[PDB]
Amino acid sequence: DPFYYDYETVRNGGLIFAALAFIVGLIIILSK
Amino acid sequence: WNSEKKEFLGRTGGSWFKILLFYVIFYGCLAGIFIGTIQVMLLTISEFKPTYQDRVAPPGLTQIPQSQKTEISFRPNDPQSYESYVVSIVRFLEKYKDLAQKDDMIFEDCGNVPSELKERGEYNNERGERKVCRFRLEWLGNCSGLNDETYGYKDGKPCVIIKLNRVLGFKPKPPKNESLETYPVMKYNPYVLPVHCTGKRDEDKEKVGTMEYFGLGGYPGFPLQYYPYYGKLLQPKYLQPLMAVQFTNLTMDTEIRIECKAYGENIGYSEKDRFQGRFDVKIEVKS
Amino acid sequence: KERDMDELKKEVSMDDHKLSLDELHRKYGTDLSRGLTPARAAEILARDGPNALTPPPTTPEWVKFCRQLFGGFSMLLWIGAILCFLAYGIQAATEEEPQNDNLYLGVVLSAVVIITGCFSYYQEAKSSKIMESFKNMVPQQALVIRNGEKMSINAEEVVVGDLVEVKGGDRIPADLRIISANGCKVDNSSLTGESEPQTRSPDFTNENPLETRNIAFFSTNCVEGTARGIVVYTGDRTVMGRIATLASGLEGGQTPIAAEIEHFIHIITGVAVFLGVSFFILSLILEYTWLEAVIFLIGIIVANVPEGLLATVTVCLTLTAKRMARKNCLVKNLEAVETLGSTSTICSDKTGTLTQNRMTVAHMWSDNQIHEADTTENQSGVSFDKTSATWLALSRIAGLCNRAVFQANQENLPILKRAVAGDASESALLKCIELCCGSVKEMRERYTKIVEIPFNSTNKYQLSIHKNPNTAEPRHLLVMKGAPERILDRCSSILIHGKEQPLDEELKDAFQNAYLELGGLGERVLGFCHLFLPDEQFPEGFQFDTDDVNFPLDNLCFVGLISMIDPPRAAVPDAVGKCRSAGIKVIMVTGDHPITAKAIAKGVGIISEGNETVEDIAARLNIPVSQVNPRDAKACVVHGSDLKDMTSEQLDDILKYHTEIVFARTSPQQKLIIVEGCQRQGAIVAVTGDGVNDSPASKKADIGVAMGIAGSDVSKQAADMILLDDNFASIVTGVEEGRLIFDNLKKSIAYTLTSNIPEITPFLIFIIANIPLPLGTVTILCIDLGTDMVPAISLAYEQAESDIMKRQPRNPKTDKLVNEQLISMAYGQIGMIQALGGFFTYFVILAENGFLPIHLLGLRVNWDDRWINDVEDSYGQQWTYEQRKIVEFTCHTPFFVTIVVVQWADLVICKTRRNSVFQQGMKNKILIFGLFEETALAAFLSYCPGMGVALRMYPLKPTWWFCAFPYSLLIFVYDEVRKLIIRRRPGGWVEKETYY
Ligand code: BEF
Ligand SMILES: [Mg+2]
Repeated sequence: DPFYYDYETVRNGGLIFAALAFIVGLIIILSK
Repeated sequence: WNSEKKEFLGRTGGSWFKILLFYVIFYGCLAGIFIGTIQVMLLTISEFKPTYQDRVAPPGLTQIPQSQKTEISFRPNDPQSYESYVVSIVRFLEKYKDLAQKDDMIFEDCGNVPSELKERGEYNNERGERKVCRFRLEWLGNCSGLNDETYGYKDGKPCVIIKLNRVLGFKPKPPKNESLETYPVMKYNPYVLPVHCTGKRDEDKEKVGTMEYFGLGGYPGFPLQYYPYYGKLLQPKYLQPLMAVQFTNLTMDTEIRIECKAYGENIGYSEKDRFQGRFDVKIEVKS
Repeated sequence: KERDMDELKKEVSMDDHKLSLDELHRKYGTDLSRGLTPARAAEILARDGPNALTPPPTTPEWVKFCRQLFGGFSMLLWIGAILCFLAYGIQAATEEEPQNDNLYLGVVLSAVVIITGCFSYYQEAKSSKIMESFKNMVPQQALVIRNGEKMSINAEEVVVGDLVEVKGGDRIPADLRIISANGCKVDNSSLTGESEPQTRSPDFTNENPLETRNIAFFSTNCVEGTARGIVVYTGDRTVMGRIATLASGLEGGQTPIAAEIEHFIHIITGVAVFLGVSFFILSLILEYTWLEAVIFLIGIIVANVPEGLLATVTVCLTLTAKRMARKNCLVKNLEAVETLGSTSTICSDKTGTLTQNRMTVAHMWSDNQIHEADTTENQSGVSFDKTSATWLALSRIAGLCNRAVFQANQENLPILKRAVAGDASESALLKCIELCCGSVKEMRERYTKIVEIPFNSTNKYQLSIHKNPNTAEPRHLLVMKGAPERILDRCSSILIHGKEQPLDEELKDAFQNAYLELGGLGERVLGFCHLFLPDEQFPEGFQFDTDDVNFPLDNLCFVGLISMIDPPRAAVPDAVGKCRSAGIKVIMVTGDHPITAKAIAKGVGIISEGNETVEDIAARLNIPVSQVNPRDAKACVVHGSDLKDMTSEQLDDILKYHTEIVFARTSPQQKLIIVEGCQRQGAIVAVTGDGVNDSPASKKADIGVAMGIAGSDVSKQAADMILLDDNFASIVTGVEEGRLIFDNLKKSIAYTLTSNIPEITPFLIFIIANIPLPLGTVTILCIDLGTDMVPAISLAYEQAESDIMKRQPRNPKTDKLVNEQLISMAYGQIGMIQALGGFFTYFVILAENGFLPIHLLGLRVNWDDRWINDVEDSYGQQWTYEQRKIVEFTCHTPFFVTIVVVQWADLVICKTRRNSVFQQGMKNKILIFGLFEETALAAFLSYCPGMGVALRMYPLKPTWWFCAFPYSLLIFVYDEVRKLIIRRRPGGWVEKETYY
């Protein structure tokens, strides 16, 4: 059915993104 | 006091025409873009298909007198006490008269008994404007079932039509003959979609109501020969089924509550949305 | 009638110091050797007040916190929460969900008002609470004489007109009329800025009773000697008591930034009420009864608010206030932090401020040649050639001949900045010897002092004699110093490279011309001489005596002069070199004398070499000083004597027609009006000082600097800035920063103001095209105050796009912070495209789901209705309520992903005001971090579970993300082709309509 959307997938994926870019920012502000 | 300046309007009127002509050239470009963008995004909307519909998954059971808060409160005496609710039913069914439905080029006379689904090809435009199944005021006995016996509309005893939301394409599946507790309903589970109402939900209930259901050829639900829906553009002046429930033995000067659920695999219920899969009305026939 | 009181305090004080002592004793009724009776003393001590300043009138309450909570901006937010708690009391007529929505919005708006107003009231509070904080005192108990009997009583039981004796070490208990004295020198450095110690005498000497000698002053310690003096003024009637009180009852004035803040909050509320009205009008025009026609007026006046431009402002500053905390420039209040980069004229005191107030070896005379010592605090300069015999002679002379000796714990401290008990000169000398020529510990104990002769009354000399340790000549050694004219009278032999000579009149006038050439230079000069003794006439064991001359007072052997002066702080001069290169005017204000000031001003660069004064041009042409025209003198020395006889326009003419200005012998009161004459030009003024003489002048300067250690306790208590290390080069770093925070701020505002165009136009066209709600308020709350938080913080660590110190200081009336072209950009242009991409985000969603753009006109009506569960789209689908409302909130949330998207393009084109962004680059790390967090946050908020439930934001289908792309793109393109045509066409149109 076109009446069912893999909501749980892009979520678990938008939070990976929210995990990746933030620690790259934890990487950038700590230049040693 | 800077509004007026020696031969110059407000803020440097002298270069007035510059600033403005820039704000006329810029915004009209800002507009000639955005509209390019929107006109693009309208070229991608499929002409006959909505791209996303998942958010209408469990359709819902509505009423004709879309009251203020699902409460029909009126005096069987006062003509105006009920004019609201009734004019609503009058207008609601204004589009439904057999003579409004005359020309046969876009209309088609279907079985007078609940039939199988009327697949008319595919949802595309290859075919021409598809025909709409008709609907005659009869199938609703008493409550708006012809001129005879219903001048008032509920004036005496209350009654109300329940309706299924239109959902494009929905092939409603009724529960199988192995009915997972579907209360009193007759063995016409093959070609219909039933409903049944209750005073309260799942505990002790102020049970006060004798119900009588009017349907096509006399069943309690939704015929299968009208679905699925194919859309306005494909199907204009299409008429979806209506179904009526009437409350006869009702306490007048008391208010009770009524829940009307609809059953099947293709239907769901939501705790946060009481109008998804079921239906609710309070009533009070005060006099 | 206390304004008449505050006007008798800006006036230079007056007195009655010049009487016969019999007349003193007749007007006050007291004995000059017996004082008065403790009956008459317990009579006057309760007649006016204990000899005590009133405590600071300011001991303020805390309910003035309300003002921050209010203003003009926080009101709109108070009518915001009020009228969402109202809408919700209205939402009680049924069973409603705002158990997690509109109740929570009034408290959210209640909290910005309250958390915002806790932050600013703590910012301006530091000015009230911590800018009047300078305390650490030892109460000194006075030596009073009463009914004959010397009795020491506490400082406060003292009264007016009784006898007091002081000695060396005692603080002056109040303001006295010296009736008797003996060798008494006192230190009035703190009250008048007088450098070296001034002697004191009963005799009436000057008239300006300040520089007179028959009067002492409160808070001045008596340096040496002992004296007797009658009490004239007690408590707050003192001179210094008039000065703290004039320091405390003046206005700080407003810092160059908060004025914009208020005039900013004005424009936001006036376009908010402008909109709230003409649309309040149109919503009662259409249909909405008085009930949701007012709820919208909340929906908008409240949505127009940059809810978190206030935290982006507050950190935009903290980070400037931090970078300045890195450059040894501390601010009590965060908004004096920009004051310096905008200053045009700096006022500075000489003593304790520019200088260390410590007499030092400047120049020396040996082998008819002049050698400049090293005159810095940290020994970064030029040491003379120290190999010839003249110096080794001249050196042991000064080093043996002194009463000066080091103190116990002076070993690790710099040899200069360490404490010395002894005269100023005997300090300066002792110092430059222990410095240039090794240690004087084993050098003053090597020689045995037989008899010495301290400073005399007649002539000028100090001498001593010692044995010969040398193995060549066992002859006795004799040494002495004295003034250059009275020693030249008693001297003849000369010394060169180890061999003697006599006085020829040729070199006697090259000496009379290197004494008036080193002494017109402001330095103080002393002649050093020695003589062997005829060891045949005086044997190796004869202990001479002091009744008679025991050795030749003539035919002596002169060695060399040695010059000294109160020298400047090491970092001073370069620091001044900087302030001028930046075009700052620099003016010198000192209570010191016009010759030591003139020397000190010529040597620090306030007065460039070769500028001539009204007096230097008049003595060079041997003409009366009245002849010269005052236009040809670029500089000018203005005695404070003409400075009491002057008006506003004359001064106005001095400051206008003279570049290098120096004021001398100007009372503390006179330093204030100086700051007030430099402020009748409209320029900015930064006042930097040492003692209490700069209290009123640091008080009414736009920003006052104190000295951290050499600073007294009342001109520190007014200064709006502190130089703890007393490093004066710290001011050089401060002009650079107040001029950088200025420019990086202009970027921080323009970031959040552009947002306020794709925040409002939703709530706008909504009532217009009567479409469903495109942008919720929960959403405007996370743009102003949620995600942009950290982007608009990172934008103020931005750097200098060019050479900051190259351009001149800004012009307050012209160069504005928020000007009408910054506006023309953020609201006029950039935010418009921001609206156009978010709106385009809006139409793509509702159209792809079923509602064509052309069909949503006149829809919001049936749309915002909770009981129309059958609403037909352009595909004929019947939508319940929570279903179609679900599609709004997921048209609220993507409009918010689209904004962060454009707030990328806008965070990168605001990062540079003039330069292309491939020229300034992305070297900023925090800003990188700011894009990654402002995006990870936003992606966390949509897809986080139960986000639709608490906040009513749902997760995004992916195809949505990329609807702000060419919009964030085109935006980057526009402002970049703008920041290149203004790089190629400076001359008008392109640069003039836009540049903010
Ligand atoms: F302290 Be300054 F020399 F007036
Ligand atoms: Mg001073």
